[PDB]
Amino acid sequence: RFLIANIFEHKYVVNQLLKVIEHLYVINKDAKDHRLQTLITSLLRFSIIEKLLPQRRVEINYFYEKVKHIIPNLINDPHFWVQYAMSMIPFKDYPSADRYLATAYSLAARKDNYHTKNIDTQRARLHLLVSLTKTGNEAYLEFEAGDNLIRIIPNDIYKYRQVLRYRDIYEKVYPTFNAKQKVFYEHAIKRIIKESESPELVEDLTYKIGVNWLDKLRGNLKLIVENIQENRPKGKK
Amino acid sequence: DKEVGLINSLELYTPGEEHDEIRDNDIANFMIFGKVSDRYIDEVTLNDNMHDKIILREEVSKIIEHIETDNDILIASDL
Repeated sequence: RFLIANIFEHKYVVNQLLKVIEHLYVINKDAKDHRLQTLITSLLRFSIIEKLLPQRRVEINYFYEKVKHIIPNLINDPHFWVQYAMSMIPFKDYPSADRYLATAYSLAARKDNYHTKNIDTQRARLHLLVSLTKTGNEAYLEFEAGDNLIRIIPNDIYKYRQVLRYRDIYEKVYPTFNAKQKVFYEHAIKRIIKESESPELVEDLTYKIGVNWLDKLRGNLKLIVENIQENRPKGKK
Repeated sequence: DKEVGLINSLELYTPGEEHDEIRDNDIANFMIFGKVSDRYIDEVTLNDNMHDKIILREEVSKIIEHIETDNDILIASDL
């Protein structure tokens, strides 16, 4: 990691990455080897690119706007647009990521039997972010738009990532809401807690790896519920 | 067809966005071993009363006045 971040300059990293991805796309149309396809579809993901180019906005933007010309098929692929949208989330360019996710939704709509759970997860993450940035009725509207999407999202590994943002929501934007919205996310977090204790997670090995931290998150949600009940007025307890 | 592209042999300098505290460690490192982060340099240029952390040279003001009037600049010195 130190070699990549400090000896290989970023202005060499992006150019060499484009060269190797064009080469790997060119040679794969004859061999059709699965490892080449996995390498190409893994070089796209923003986790790898952010591991290669640490906090470089210009290089990442140039790479993602050039790669769609490198191969003419990513514009028809929703997954590229999901990766583009998640590229700009830490860079607080929310409306442009919204347009990218809308284009991904439109591309997914024309594909038969194509699941949109990852795209819905990113859309709910955008909802949570814009609810963090907003206060009042608009924050409640975005929170509900996140809640319904996370309700239709099945209990998978990526669903539990979004649980941590409700803690920050209760820490920061909780007093801005009225009583009705308070009861709203009160029953929402009760439903989330009930879904967390379902035995479907226990039989999964992914939860088995990290039992301690999901248990700590569940305890944090229970403490949030207890604090909500403690802060309730004496006429409603 | 217009396209900005990337700049490959030149880097764009960008100023500071945060205030970094300066200790005696950073001062000693800069003055003896010559190690200084650019955030230190951006910090010691906001305040001109900050005389305990860098020597302020009046050649910089002359060079700024010369560069504002569409002139080139060539600097030479010893070791």
